[PDB]
Amino acid sequence: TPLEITEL
Amino acid sequence: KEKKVFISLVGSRGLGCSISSGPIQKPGIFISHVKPGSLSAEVGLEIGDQIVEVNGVDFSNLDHKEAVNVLKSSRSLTISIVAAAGRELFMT
Repeated sequence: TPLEITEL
Repeated sequence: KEKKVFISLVGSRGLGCSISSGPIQKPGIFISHVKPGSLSAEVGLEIGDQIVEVNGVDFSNLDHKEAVNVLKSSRSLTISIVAAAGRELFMT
């Protein structure tokens, strides 16, 4: 499954 | 190739880049899609990259939340990124 991502 | 990047909020907008976490074989802070005009693009950021340092804090095995936290805490901080450090993982 895709890895977690965050918006900066 | 260890690359250097300095992010500073000279105006009133974020850096313009995102971050992702790697697998167990190579866990760390990766770089996600970025917006144009922001600091991220101005420094030469993009998907694949991998931050290995931030204001002295080693991002070699830094937690995901930790990366976003420190980056959120200080608007202007020097981040050391290494090209391919993340692209290797992205290549799934």
